[PDB]
Amino acid sequence: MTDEEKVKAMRLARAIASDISLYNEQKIIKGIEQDNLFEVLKEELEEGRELYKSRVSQEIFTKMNFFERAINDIVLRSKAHVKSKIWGSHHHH
Repeated sequence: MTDEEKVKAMRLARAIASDISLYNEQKIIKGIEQDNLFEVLKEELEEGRELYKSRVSQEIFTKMNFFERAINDIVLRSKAHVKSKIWGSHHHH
């Protein structure tokens, strides 16, 4: 594995993860509200992982965890974002 292959793979993992966030916004809001985000995102996550797999080396896919790391980041950011907007929507004048 080269540093350049690792950079491209991390960039792809992050792009897939933010695609999932951007194009499923309403589903993600409800999933965070109902504590079933991974349930509601099941098909997107699996299709995203398969896309990632087709575009990186077997070595990167099996030994690195770039896809998992990128999904975890987007889930943490989404939880903070959605809870903050919900809080704001009933704490304003």
